[PDB]
Amino acid sequence: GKAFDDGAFTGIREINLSYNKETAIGDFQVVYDLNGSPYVGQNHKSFITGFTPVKISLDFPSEYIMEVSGYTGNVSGYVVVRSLTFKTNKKTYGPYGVTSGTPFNLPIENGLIVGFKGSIGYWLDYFSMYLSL
Amino acid sequence: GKAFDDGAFTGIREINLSYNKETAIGDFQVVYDLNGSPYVGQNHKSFITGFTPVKISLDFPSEYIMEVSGYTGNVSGYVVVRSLTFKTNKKTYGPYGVTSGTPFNLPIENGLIVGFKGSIGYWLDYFSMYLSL
Amino acid sequence: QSGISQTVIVGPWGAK
Amino acid sequence: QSGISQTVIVGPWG
Ligand SMILES: CO[C@@H]1O[C@H](CO)[C@H](O)[C@H](O[C@@H]2O[C@H](CO)[C@@H](O)[C@H](O)[C@H]2NC(C)=O)[C@H]1O
Repeated sequence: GKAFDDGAFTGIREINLSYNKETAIGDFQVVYDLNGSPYVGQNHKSFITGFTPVKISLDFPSEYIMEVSGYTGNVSGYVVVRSLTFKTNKKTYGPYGVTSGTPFNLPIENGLIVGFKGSIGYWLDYFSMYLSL
Repeated sequence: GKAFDDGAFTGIREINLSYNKETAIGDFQVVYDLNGSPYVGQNHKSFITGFTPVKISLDFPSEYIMEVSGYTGNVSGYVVVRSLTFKTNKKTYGPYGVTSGTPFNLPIENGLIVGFKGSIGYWLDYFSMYLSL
Repeated sequence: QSGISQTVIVGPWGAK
Repeated sequence: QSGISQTVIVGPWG
């Protein structure tokens, strides 16, 4: 896939992603906070199209992500993130995708996700999270 | 289980844990680094005996944990940490315990585990890790 | 702030 | 050192 890395910002305002119940997570774009103003992240797009887009709009700054989880599984020969769920202090967003495979999660007791990096080919191959106080 | 919380330090020099090949993780203790001196964390003891001790002595500072992984699952009807694996830039310690149930994993691309907290009854019930640059 | 220093903490894994 | 600020990064998952 194509590797991406947004780097680190002040916080997260919105998450735009897309998925397909036939397959996996496809695209990913984050609207960050950068010192109390919106910074529109790069839009990381699958090599293919067909996904259903979802906008998670968080009530920033009072709402923030406390856990990210998901499932990874084989889709037509690619091992990919098939499902994501974002749990905030306010509510749960997802699951988006297919909830089948090996689970993963990052729960956070103290600290903020302040960025994402990863790789997207046909689907979201994998991703990492910058964390900060 | 009884709660423990070592707090945060400069680094990790050694981990002393015990485990049982039919059950779960039992005792857990850390020798941290604090500003250059070994800081001998309290031994967090299982309420039961019969475990196998292991000493993971790291070549601190050049050697450090890059991933902590494991499995959580039922033992005697409690969800517990049934196994742990510590992977450093120099090698892999484990799995210790029983590799069954739901896997979990924290790989680190940047930063260090500088503390543990959690809870031990008959077995390690849960744990968290403090991260720092 | 208080005078107590703060650290990122991830977890817990295990019993909820 | 570099003039590039650092930050904790965890993962990847996938
Ligand atoms: C001492 O027997 C029991 O050992 C188990 C597994 O190690 C566990 O720690 C028990 O503690 C209870 O654990 C539950 C989590 O599975 C938790 O919900 C309870 O609040 C804990 N209760 C007490 C009194 O520790 C432990 O009792």
